[PDB]
Amino acid sequence: ADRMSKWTSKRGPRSFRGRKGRGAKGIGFLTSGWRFVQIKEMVPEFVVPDLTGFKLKPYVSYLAPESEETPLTAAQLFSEAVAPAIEKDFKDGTFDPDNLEKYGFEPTQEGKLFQLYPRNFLR
Amino acid sequence: TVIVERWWKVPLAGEGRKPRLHRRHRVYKLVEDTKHRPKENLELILTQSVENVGVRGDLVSVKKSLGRNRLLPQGLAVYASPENKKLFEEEKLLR
Amino acid sequence: PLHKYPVWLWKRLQLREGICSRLPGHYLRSLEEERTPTPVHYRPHGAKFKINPKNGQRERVEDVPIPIYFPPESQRGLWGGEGWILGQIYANNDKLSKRLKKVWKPQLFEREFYSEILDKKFTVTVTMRTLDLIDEAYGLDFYILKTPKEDLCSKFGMDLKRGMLLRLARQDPQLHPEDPERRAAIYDKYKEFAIPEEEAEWVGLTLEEAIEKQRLLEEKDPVPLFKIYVAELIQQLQQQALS
Amino acid sequence: WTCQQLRNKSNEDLHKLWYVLLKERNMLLTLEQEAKRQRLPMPSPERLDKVVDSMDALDKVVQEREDALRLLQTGQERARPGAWRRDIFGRIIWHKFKQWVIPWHLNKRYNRKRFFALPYVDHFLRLEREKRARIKARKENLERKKAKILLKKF
Amino acid sequence: YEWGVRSTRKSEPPPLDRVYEIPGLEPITFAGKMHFVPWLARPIFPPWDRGYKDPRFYRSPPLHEHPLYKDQACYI
RNA sequence: CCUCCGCAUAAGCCUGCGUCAGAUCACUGAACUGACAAUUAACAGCCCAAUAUCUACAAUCAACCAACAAGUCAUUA
RNA sequence: GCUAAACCUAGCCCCAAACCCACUCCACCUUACUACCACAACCUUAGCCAAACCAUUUACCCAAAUAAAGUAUAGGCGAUA
Ligand SMILES: [Mg+2]
Ligand SMILES: [Mg+2]
Ligand SMILES: [Mg+2]
Ligand SMILES: [Mg+2]
Repeated sequence: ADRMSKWTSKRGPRSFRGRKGRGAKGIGFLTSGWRFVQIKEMVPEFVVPDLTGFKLKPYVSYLAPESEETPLTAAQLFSEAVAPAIEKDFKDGTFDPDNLEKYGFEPTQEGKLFQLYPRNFLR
Repeated sequence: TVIVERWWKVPLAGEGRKPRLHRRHRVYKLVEDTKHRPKENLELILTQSVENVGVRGDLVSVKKSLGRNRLLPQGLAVYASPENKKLFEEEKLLR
Repeated sequence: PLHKYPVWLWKRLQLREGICSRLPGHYLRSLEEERTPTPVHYRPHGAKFKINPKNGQRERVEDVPIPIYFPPESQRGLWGGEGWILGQIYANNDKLSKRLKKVWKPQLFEREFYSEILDKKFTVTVTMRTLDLIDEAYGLDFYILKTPKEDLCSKFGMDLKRGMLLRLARQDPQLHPEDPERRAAIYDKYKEFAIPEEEAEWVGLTLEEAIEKQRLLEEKDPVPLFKIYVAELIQQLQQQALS
Repeated sequence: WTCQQLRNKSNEDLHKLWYVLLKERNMLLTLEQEAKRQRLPMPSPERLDKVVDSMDALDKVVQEREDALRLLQTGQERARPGAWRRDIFGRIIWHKFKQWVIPWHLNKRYNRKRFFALPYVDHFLRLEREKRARIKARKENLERKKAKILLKKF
Repeated sequence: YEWGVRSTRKSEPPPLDRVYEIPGLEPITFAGKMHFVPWLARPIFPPWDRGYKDPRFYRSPPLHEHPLYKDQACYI
């Protein structure tokens, strides 16, 4: 006879308490006789770098001078990545409206391991 | 079809007003049922020498039954429209 | 408080800002028009005025239609405009007797038709009225093409109309691919109904259907910004070169 | 760390800095809890806030890079696909998609959902709107009234 | 007397929308917005094949299609 | 001196007499307030590739006998 | 002398004007707020009440304020409309 409390896996009868969980992402499946099969590949792997000889530390010196905040946009990214290559190739006759893929553009995301839309990677 | 009239008169609305109706205005009186009115013939022109109705180019009045169910489906006859009527006069005049 | 616009206007008012705004003009005009159907279940008053036998004074009259209910099965056929009449009656045609609920339903018949333009055999549920109108119009095609939306009273009637008008517009060769001259004859028979193609697209369409169609046309995969910036950059470079 | 400072930093280096910030956070979080247990004040509690902010900043910086690149490649503003839909309560929602193995027409659970409003809902939409209007009208009035008393006092 | 009563069997699918019959045009269906609505027409979907093999979700060949199928009946 | 009660599971409830500090039929305290702790899976829940195909003979110590109301439990390619 | 008493401002009401919000990440129609597998919507309002009972009947928003006019008209020609 309570409506206002949050509904949880603690709360039902036996069957109910089995079915619901907390938020944890499942990492396998079940087979006959309730045997759990784990898939190694479904388990997230921590991609953790080498920290040896690394100068950056978690806090910053106050002695550092202040600079104006300017966020990143597509326009300026194009200007400081693609634009110099394009204009340099515009000077000669190497540039082409077709096959501009040389500059880093891709027609499709289908083949890629890291597909941008829809996103297929974690963080 | 069924044709009805109201028991109660409806007050006038004027030109640009939709009439105001009441629970009383829903009461109807049966005028006539269309299905009970006597039979009428359908005018046709025959394209073929069909049995006991006539021959090609004849203007014939026949029952709606025979017309819609025998004559028109099989293309034995055509509608006696003004457009095709004149056409059948033309082919006759060619003689 | 008060709403700015009366509530009855909202249906109209909403057509002006969304997806309905960018719908074609001709479709919106066909949606707007409010013309009355022809009488089916009531004998209309002949004249605008009539003398009262009561007092001998000439009085104005109006034609007030009976409200007609159309069950959804009616959309899957061609009823000439006959619907269910739901009303009340007095028991023995005396007002002093008991009042009772009455429903008058039309008689229905399953009948076979051939459409010349569509070159297709159909089997539809119809009334005697419809059969009579077809006879007077001198064929199914003529009946479908002549009769406005209101009088047809059928989604399926409108769909037949849409097809036929599209076929006339396109001068479709698949009417008779093997027999070209017969195709020519069938076209010139129904030449007076012929309208433009892009207008014929939208005939006999409900608003929900319309907005699906419009949404389908306007929806596009968005252009990568790589193309935009590369186009404009070579433009700036073009003007730079011509200096 | 400032967002600007982190933007100057390399892509790979941000990834490395981010674990440096991770370990630092956990230390301070365990230190928070131990103070709480001993019923003692924390040594420098504000450190935690700083650390958190730095990582917020870092995440934002990285996010920006991904977002930028998406625009240049696909022209999509949102990473995850979705649609404007109409729930049964007749209100307009941004429905986010999920991933499935099978196509939608074959999905029994998905087809159970109603992404449309039947007509009975329209009256409620009216009442809801009216309610919103009332609240708004009330707000406006109070604004004006308050200015009035503020004029008589000054 | 046939076995299995009518109610128990899988229901015969509802009759097709009349728009589909008319040879001139293609219907407007709710294929476009990826959910059912009552007012647009029911789309007809092409039969689906999972491109890759998945052991848990496997459908066996029809009986003629098996390599070991023989007209002569063995009794085991 | 009493015990037809107890211990456990289920069903229901949701931290509801653990520790520490203030605080208030009965302690100036506790089944009050605040802060801190805790309940670790082997028990239990959460299952199963497909298409055909198989499945006449109760239970009762299942033996003898005895019935009637005619019965909870199987596969093979 | 206790118990008390006293307070002005949160806000709200009716107008006018003007056509409104639908919203970081995650989740949410299965037992909602739960990552992850082969049916479908449209269908006369009734009644209290008035008639000093009650049985035909009994005002209810439809798109310009005023006036025409409680007029023509309707009605167990009555209540009333
Ligand atoms: Mg007037
Ligand atoms: Mg176990
Ligand atoms: Mg009375
Ligand atoms: Mg009284």
